[PDB]
Amino acid sequence: GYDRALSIFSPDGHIFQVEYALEAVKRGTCAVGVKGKNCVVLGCERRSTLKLQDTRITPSKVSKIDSHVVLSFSGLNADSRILIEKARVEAQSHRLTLEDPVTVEYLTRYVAGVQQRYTQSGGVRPFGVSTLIAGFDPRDDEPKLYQTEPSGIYSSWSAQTIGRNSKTVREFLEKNYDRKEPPATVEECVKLTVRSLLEVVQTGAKNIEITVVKPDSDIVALSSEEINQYVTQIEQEKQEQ
Amino acid sequence: MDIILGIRVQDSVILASSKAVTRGISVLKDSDDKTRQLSPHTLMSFAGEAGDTVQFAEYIQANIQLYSIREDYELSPQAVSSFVRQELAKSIRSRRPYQVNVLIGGYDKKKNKPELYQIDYLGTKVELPYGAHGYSGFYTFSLLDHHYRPDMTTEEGLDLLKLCVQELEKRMPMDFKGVIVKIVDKDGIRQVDDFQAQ
Amino acid sequence: GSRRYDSRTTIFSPEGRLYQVEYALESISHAGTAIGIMASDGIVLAAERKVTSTLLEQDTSTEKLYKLNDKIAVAVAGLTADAEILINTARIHAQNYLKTYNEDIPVEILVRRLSDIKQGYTQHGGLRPFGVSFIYAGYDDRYGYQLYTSNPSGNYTGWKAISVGANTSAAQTLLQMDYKDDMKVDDAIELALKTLSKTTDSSALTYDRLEFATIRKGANDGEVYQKIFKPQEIKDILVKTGIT
Amino acid sequence: GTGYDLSNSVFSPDGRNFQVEYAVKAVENGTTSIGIKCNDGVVFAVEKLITSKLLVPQKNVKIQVVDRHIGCVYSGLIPDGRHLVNRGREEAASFKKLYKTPIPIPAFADRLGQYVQAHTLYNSVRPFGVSTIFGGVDKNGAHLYMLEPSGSYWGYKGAATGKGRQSAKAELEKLVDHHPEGLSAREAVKQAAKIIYLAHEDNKEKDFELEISWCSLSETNGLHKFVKGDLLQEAIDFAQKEIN
Amino acid sequence: FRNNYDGDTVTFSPTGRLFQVEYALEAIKQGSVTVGLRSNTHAVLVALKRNADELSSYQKKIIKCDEHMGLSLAGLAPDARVLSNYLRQQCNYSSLVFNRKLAVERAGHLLCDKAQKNTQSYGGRPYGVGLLIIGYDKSGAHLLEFQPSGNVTELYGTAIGARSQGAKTYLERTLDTFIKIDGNPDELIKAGVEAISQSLRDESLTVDNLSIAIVGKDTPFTIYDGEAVAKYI
Amino acid sequence: AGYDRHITIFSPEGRLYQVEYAFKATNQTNINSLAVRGKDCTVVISQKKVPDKLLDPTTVSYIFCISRTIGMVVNGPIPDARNAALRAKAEAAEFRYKYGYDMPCDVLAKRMANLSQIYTQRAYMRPLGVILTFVSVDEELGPSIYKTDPAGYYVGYKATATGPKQQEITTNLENHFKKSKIDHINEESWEKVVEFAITHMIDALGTEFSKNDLEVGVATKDKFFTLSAENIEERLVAIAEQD
Amino acid sequence: MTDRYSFSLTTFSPSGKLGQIDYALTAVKQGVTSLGIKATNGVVIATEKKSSSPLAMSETLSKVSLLTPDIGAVYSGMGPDYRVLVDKSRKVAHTSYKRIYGEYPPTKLLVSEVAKIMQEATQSGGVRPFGVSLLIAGHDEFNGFSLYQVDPSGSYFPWKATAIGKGSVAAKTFLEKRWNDELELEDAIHIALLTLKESVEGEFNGDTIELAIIGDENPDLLGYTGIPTDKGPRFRKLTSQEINDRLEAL
Amino acid sequence: DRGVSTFSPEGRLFQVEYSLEAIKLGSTAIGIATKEGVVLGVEKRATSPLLESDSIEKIVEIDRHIGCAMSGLTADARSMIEHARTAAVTHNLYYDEDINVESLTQSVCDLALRFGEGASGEERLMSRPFGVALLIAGHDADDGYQLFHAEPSGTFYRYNAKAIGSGSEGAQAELLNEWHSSLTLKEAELLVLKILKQVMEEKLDENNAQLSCITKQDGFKIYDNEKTAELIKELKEKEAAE
Amino acid sequence: QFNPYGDNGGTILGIAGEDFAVLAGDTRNITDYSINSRYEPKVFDCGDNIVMSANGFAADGDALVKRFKNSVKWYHFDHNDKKLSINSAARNIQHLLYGKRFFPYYVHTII
Ligand SMILES: [Mg+2]
Ligand SMILES: [Mg+2]
Ligand SMILES: [Mg+2]
Ligand SMILES: [Mg+2]
Repeated sequence: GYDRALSIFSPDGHIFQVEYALEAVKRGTCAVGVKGKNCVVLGCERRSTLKLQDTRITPSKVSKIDSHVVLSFSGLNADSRILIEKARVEAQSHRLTLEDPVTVEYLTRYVAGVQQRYTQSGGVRPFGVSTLIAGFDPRDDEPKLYQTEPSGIYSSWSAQTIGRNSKTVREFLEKNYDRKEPPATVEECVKLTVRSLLEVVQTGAKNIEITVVKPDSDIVALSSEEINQYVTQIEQEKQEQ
Repeated sequence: MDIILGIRVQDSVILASSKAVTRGISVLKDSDDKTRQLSPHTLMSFAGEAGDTVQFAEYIQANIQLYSIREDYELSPQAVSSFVRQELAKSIRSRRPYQVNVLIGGYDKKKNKPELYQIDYLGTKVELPYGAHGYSGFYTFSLLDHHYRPDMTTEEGLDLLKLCVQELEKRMPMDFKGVIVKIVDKDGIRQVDDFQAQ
Repeated sequence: GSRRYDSRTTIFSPEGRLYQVEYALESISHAGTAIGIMASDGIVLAAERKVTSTLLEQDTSTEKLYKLNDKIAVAVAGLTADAEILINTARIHAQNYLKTYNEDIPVEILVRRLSDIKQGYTQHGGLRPFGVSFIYAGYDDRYGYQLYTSNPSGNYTGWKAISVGANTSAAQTLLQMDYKDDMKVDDAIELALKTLSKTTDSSALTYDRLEFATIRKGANDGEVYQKIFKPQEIKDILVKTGIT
Repeated sequence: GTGYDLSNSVFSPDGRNFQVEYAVKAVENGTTSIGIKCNDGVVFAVEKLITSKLLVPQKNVKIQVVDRHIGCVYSGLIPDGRHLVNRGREEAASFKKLYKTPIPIPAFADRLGQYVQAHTLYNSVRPFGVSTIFGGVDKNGAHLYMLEPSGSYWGYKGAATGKGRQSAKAELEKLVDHHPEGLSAREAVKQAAKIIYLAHEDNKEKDFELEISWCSLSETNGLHKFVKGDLLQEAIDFAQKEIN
Repeated sequence: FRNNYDGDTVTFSPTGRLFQVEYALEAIKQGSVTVGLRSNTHAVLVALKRNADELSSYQKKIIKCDEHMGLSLAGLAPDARVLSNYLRQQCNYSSLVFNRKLAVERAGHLLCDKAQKNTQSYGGRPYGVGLLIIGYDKSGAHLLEFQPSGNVTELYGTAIGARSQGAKTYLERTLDTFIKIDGNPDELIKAGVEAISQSLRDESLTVDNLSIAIVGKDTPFTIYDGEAVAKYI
Repeated sequence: AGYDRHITIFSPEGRLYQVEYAFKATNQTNINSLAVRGKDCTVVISQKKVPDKLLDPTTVSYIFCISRTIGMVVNGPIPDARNAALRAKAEAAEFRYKYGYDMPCDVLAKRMANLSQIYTQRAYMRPLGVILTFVSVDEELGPSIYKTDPAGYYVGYKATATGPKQQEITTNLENHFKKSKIDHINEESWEKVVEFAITHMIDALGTEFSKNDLEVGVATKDKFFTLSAENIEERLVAIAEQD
Repeated sequence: MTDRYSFSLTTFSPSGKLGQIDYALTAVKQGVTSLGIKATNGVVIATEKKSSSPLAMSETLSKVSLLTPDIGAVYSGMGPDYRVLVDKSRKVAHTSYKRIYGEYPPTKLLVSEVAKIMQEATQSGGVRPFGVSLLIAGHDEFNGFSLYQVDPSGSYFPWKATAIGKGSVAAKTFLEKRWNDELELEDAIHIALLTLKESVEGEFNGDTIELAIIGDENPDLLGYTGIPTDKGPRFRKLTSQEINDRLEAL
Repeated sequence: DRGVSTFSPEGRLFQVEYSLEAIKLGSTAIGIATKEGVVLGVEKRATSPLLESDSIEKIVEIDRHIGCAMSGLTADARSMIEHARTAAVTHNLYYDEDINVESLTQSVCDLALRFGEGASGEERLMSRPFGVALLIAGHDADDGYQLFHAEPSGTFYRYNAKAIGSGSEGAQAELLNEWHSSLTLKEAELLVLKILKQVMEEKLDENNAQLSCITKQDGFKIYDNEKTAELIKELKEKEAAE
Repeated sequence: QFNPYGDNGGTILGIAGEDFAVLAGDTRNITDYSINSRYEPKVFDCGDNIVMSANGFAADGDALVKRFKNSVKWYHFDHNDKKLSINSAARNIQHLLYGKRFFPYYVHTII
C-alpha cells in the first residue's frame, strides 16, 4: 500500500538517502579483506562499549553464503541479515537451475542488484550496509574479493576495508600491499590482515576476528589464542629498531 | 515400477536402487542413480511418475542445503523426513500432486544411531528396520522378516540385500538392470561400486 | 493529497541514523528495567513493574514476563501492547517449526525471525517501529542455555548477562563487575535482585513491584523446566537475599 | 495558524470547504450558459468566445446529449464538464439496462449530484471546475436543473452560470413574472437567444457564436435536438432586433 | 498565492487556477514551433525540428496515427509518444471492431478525456505537450489543436511552440487565400512554409531542419524529410 | 505545523477539530427543524426557505423518505444531505433483504452513526457536515425520534429541534413537557399533532408561516409521508381559528 | 480515492512519547467517571448517565454493555468510539472463539482481543487511536471473577478496583480506603454507589446512574429450560428501581 | 515537500533536471561514429590504487550489433541493460532478425519516464528517474552505423559524436572541430583516446581508460589492455610529431 | 454441447517460383452439404509483398488473417516503416498461432 518516494534527487544531483546510508556504514565497525596467492582473508573488529558477551551464540560478522563464498559487512546489522538471507537463497537456486555453484562475481552482482533496487523503489529505504564478498569460483584456485555499497555499486579489490576508520586501514594497505608479489603464505596473508586492524583497534586480543578461505570450500575461522599469537609476534617485531 | 529398497543394520543404513530407466517400449539407460544426498549424513532414494521423481528430490535437496548454510548445522534425519513428509502431505491436496515415493536413510550424530524412514507420495511416513516401495515389498519383506537381525553388520546387511536382489531378478517380470547400493554411516556416504560382480 | 501528513518513519538522518528507532529506544529507556543472567545450570529473568497501585491485581497479572514455548521465555521493556503482537507471532513461528521438523525450535532461530519482523518495519511500509525491547531466555540441545537481546532496530545479540529499559548503563556496569562464568543459579538469582535494588527510583524494592522467572532443570529429571514465580514466592526470595 | 484551503476535503473553522469555493471561481471565470424550462420542454443556450477568425464556425460543439432525451450545458473548465457528461452517459446506460425505462431527469440529476459531491470527500481528488445546466422530458413533465461544484443541485424555472451570470438571472426573473401561465417551446428558443446576447455585454471585446438546443414534447418528440438553420437564424435576428 | 498552490494538480488557487497545468502549458512555449493548416481537400503539418549540438540529429516532430490521420508535437516528446500511441490504438480499434475510420472530431474528444484524467488525480501529472492533429475523414479536411489542459479546438490553421504567435497572425490574415487551395497539394505546403517563416529569429530553414506531412482526398498521410523537402526551402 | 486541525487526529487537548467544524457546517443552511411524538405517530417540521425566484419550489426539500416506514430530515448542506439520504435508503433496503423485516428507525440511526464514527477515525474520509433526524412509528418501540451528528453520536428523543435556533425551540418544548408531565403529545389524530408542532414553532421562533414556508413529514403505523402545501394550508387554517 | 494514508499517524516524538496515545488519554480524562469493583462473589461496574438534553431519553443510550452472557463493559471517553468497540468485541468473541470451541471466551482472552483491536489503531496506516478507556468485568469457570482495564495504548491490567475518567484520582483514593478481599457483592455495590456520588453534580438516583453486575447465573434470563447445565447469564444490568432501593437505605 | 513529477514554473520536471546534474558528476564517456564502425571510450576512474581496474564495466554488450557506454550513477544502468538485452533477444525470437538500433534505443527510453503510481496513466512503478545517461552504438541494414544518446528524460538523440560525463562540455567542443564525414576507424580510435587524455584528471594508461568498437563485420568488440596499450603508444608519437 | 469449431471446406495452393510466387484458392465456402457462398476469397494481400491464406475453419481464418495484417501495420509504427521480410512474417505468425496453443486456430495456413 505504502509507496512514497523516499530515495530522490536533490538539486545538486544527489540522492540524500543513499548518501546517508553510507554514513551508517561509516559508523559501522571496521571490516577488511585482503587476498593472497592461494587464499582470501577477512578481518573484522569488535566493539567494546559493552563486552559481557556470549561469543558462542552472538551473530559473527563473517557469514557463509555457500560453502565456497563468504560475506562480511559494515553498517546496520539488521539490514545485513536481509541481504545474507537473500544471497544464500539465490546461491541454492543457482545450483538448482544451472547445476553449478555461483561464481563470486555473480553472487556479488546479485547482492548489488538488490541493494540498487532499494534505492529506486517506492516505500523502501536503502540498505545501510556495505559488503566484502570473498571466495573461490568452483574448480578455480584464483582468489576473488568484491565490495558493494548501498548505491548498488560493486567492484573487485586486491585489498579493501570498509566502516569506521577505514581511511586509516586503507592507507596502511595502499602502502603495504604489493601487487607484483602478493602474500604467498596463508600465514603471511593473515599477518598482513591483523596488522591493518591494529591501526584502528588498540589491543585486539578478543576484538579482532579472522576467517581464512581457500579453494574447494575450505573455510575456517581462527580463535582468540591463534589470533593472539599474531598480535604478539607483530608488536614485539615492531618494538625494536 | 522402479525398485527402491532400504535396510537399517546396526552401524549404518543401506540403500539399494534399480539402475534402469524404461520409457514405454525401450530401456533408455541402465546406469541410473535414483538417489540424492541431502546432507553429509542423510540420503534419499525415490521412485515414481516420470518428471516428478527427480524435480521433487532436487527440490528437497536444495531446501536442506539452504537450512544447513543458514544454521551452520546439519538437521537430524528425524527432522529431515518430518520436513519431507509435510511437503508430500501438502502436495497431495494441490492441483497436481508429486507422485513420488521415497526412502530416507540417515545417520544421526547425536544419538549415534542409523535410521531408515519410508514415505510414500501421500505423506505416509513410518520408521522401519527395512523398507521398500512398490512391488519390491511383496517379494523382499518376507525374506527380510526371516533373515534380519537388528545387530547385523554392514557386511551381513549387504549379504542380506544380495539375497533380495536375487529373488527379484528371479521373480520380477521386469529387467531393472541391476542396482546401485549406497552406505550411510558415521563417516558419511559411500557407494559400493562393485555390486555387479561381488 | 496525503504527502503533507507523512512522518516518513523509515528514513535516514544526515548522520545515518533512523530517527524513529532512536526515539523508540528513547521511549524504552523510561520503561521499567529487565535483567537476564545466564549461569551454568540455568537462566534468570527479573523485571520491574513500572508504576503500581495497591489495588492492582498482583496474581492474575503479566506485563513483563511471557512464555513463548516450553523452553523459551521473554522479558519485555517498552509498549506492552506492541510486545503481545510480537509475542503471539513468535509463539506461532515456534509451532510452525515443531509441525515441520518434529523438534522444538532452536532459540536463535526464534530470535532471528522475530528480529527480522522488526527490521521490516524499519525499512518499508511507513509504519512506526515496535516500541519494544526483548530479553530472550531459552534452552535448546545445541547451545544449551542461551540469552539474547533484541530492540526496535532489528538487531539481536547474545549475552552472559544483560539488561533492558531504564538505567541499563548503571545496571550493565554492576553486572560486569560481579559476574563470574561458573556461577551457580542461586548466585545469579541473588545478583539480579541486587542490581535492581541498586538502580530503582522507588523508596525500596517490594515483591509487588517485581516479576521473576527461572529456566532450570530438576537435576534428577534430565529435562528442562520453566518457573514463573507467584507473588508470594518473590517475597520469599526477597527475604533470603537480604532485602526483607 | 491557517492552511485550511490547501487540501480538498478539509473543513475550515467556520465550516466551509475552501477548495470547492475556489472551484466556483473557475466557473464564474468561464463562458456564460443558460437553461429555460418551458411548459412542455427545455432550452439550452451557450456563449462561444471566438478568439480568432481561425476557429471554424458551427464546429466546436459545447452542448452534450446524454442518452437520447437529456441535454447538458456547462460553464467553466470545459474538459471537466466533458468528463462529467461521460460519467452521466455511463450512469444513464446502466439505469436503462436494469430498468428498461430511459432515466428520469430527477433520477439523473442525483446521479451527477452524488458523483460530484463525492469529489469533495477526499484530498486525493479535486472538485469539478464546472456548473452544469441540464434537463429533458420524462414520464411526467420537463425538468431543469443546475449543479454546483459542491454537489448541490436544484430544480429551476430558469438557470444561468458563467461570466454573464448576473445579467442573465435578471432577464430570467423578468420572464417568470410576465408569464406565470407558461411560455411555449417556440418562444423560449427566441428568448434564450436574447438572454445570451444581453449577457455577452460582459465578454464584449471578443466576438462570439450562439448555440441553442431544445427538448420539447411537441416540437422534438421529447428527444434532445440542436437548433439549426432557419430556426437558428430566426432567433439570432430576434436577439439582434431586440438588442437596440 | 502562486507558491502555495502549485505542488500538484489536485489543488485550485484562490483565483481558480490549476498551476501545474499552466506550468505544463509552459513546456509548449519552451518547445520548437510547428504549424497546421487545411483547405477543403488537404491538411498540412509543417514543423521546425530542433537539434542539441551541431553534431546531433534534428529530433522528429511529426507522428503517423493511421492512414488518414497524424499529428505534430511541440513540447515534451515522450508525452507525444504516449498520446499518439493511445491514439493509434483508438484508430486501430475503430477499424477492427466497427470497420470504420475514426472521425477526427472524435480523436479530439478522446485526447481531451485522457488529458483531463491527469488534471484531477493525486500523484499524476499533466501531459507536457501540445499537439496539432490533421486528418481526412468522411466529412473532409480537419485540423485540431490540443492543449495539456484538455482543450481541443477545431481550426482552419494554427501554430504552437516558440514564437508561434508570428505564424498565428499570418494565417489569420491569409485565411481567405489558403482555405481555397482545393486540389493542389504543392501550393498549400508552399503556404505552410511561408507561414512557419514568421517564427524565425534563428536562421534559414534547411534540408535537415524542415519536416512536412500531408493528408487528404487522394493522399494517405505521409511525412517528408531530406531532399523530399528540397523543392520547398 | 498545526496539521492536527486538518485531518481527524487528536489535538494535544484531546479534541477533533474537524468534527467540531463539521457541526458549524450544519447551521450553514439556516433552517430550523423540530420533531414531536404523538399518541401513535411522529411529526417533523422544517423551515422551507426559497431565496431565489428562479427555483422550482417543489424540488427544494430537506425531508427525505428512507423507507415505507422511516423518514429522515437533515440539518446541513444539501449535497452532504443527499449523500447521507442515499446511504440510508441503501442500508434500509439491504436490511430487509438480508433479515426479512423492515429496518427499525433506531437501528438505521445506529448504523448511520457508526458510519459517521468511521469518518472520525479513518483519516482519508472527512465527516459529513449534517445532523440527521430519523422518525417512524416502530412496530416494536412505538413512535420514535432518533438523531445523529458528525461526531458519531446518536440518541433517542421525546422531541427534538435542530438548526441555528435549536435552543429557543428546545426550551419551549422542555417547558411544555413539564406542565403536561407526559413524554409525548396526548392526541389521537396526526392532523392535531401536526398543528401542535407548527404552533410551538411559531411561539418559539416568534414568526408566522404561509403554506410555502413550511415543510412537513408525518410517520404513522406502516407509512411515512410528507404533506403538500394544501395539506399544510388546511393545518395553518385550523391553528388560526382559536389562537 | 483509496485510503492513500498507508503510513502511521502515531509516531515517536524525540522524547520517546507517542503523541497520539497521550492525547487520546487526555480525551478519556474528560470523560464521565466510571468505576468497577471486584467482590468475592461478583463484580460491579457503574457510571453516570450524563444526559445531553432533558429532551433525550437516557434509556435509549446504554453506557454499560453486555459482551458475552458472562462479560460486561463500561467506559470513559468518546461514546461513539466505545459503541463500535462493543460491536467489534462482541463479534470477535464469536469469530475468534465461540465458533471454534463452542463456549464463550474467558475474560482475559476477550480483553486481550479488544487490546489487540486498540493496539492496531496505534500503528496501522491512516487512523487515530481509540479515545476511550474500557473497564471490562467478567466471570469464567476456571478463572472466576475478574476486572480489567484497557487503555487507548492497547495496554491492559487486572484490578481489585479502579475508576477512570473525571474524578478518577479522588475515586482511586476513595476505593483504596474501602476495599478488602472479604467483600460480598452487595457490599461492593454499596461502595460503588458512594464513590460515584462524589463525582455526580446534579441528581443522583436510578435514572441518572447506570449499574451492572457479574453475579451468579440467572436461570430466569436464559429464555429456555430443560437443559440443566445452562443456568443462564451472570451479567445483569440493574433496573432504575433496583438502584433506588439501595439509595433509600444508603 | 512537493510531488516527484511536479513541474517547475519554467515548464520542466524537477526530478528529471536534477538527475541530469547527477550525470555531470559521472565518468567521461565518448562515442564517435564513422562509416567503418562506431567507437566507444570511457574513463574508468578507479577511486583507489587497490581497486582492480578491469572489474569496472562501463562498456557493455547489448547484442552482437549493439553495445553501450554509461556515465552517471552506474548501478542504475544494470536494469536498463537487462531490459535492452531482453528487448533485442525477444525481438529476434518474434521476427528471426536483428533489432534496429533506433528501436532498441526507443525501447530503453520508454522505461525512463515510468516513475509514478499507476494513478491516471496505466502502471508506472519506480520512485525516481535513472541517474545515468547512455551512449548506444550499433549497426543495422537500414541506417548503417549509428550512435544514440539516451537520457533519463525519455528523449534520445542521434549523434555523429557525443561525450557525456564530467568532461562533457569541453570534450564536445573538441569533437566539433575534429569530426568530419570521412574519418577512418583508426582515426576515430585515436580521437577518442586523445579527448579522454585531455578531460581526465589522471594520466591515461591502458588501465584507467577503456576502448571498444562495433563494426558490421566482427560485431561489437571490447578492446583488451594490450591492444589499447599500443594505441596510446601510437598517439604519443603522433602528437609529439607536430 | 457447444462445439466451438466448424469446417468451411476450401483448398489452397502455394508455389514458389524462381523469382516469383503464387498462392491460389477456390472461392467456395461450405457448411456440411450446403453451399454458403460461391465467391468468398480466402487468399489476401497483406502488403510488404506478402500474400496469405488460412484455410479450414473460416472464423479462425479471418481472425488470424486480421491479426497478422495488424502485425504488419504495427511493425511499421514500431520500426520506422521497415519492410517485413517473408522470413520475419513467418516467425511472427508462428507466435500468433502458438499463442493459442491450447485453443488452436483450426487452420492450415500458407503465406
Ligand atoms: Mg443558487
Ligand atoms: Mg476523517
Ligand atoms: Mg483526507
Ligand atoms: Mg526482416
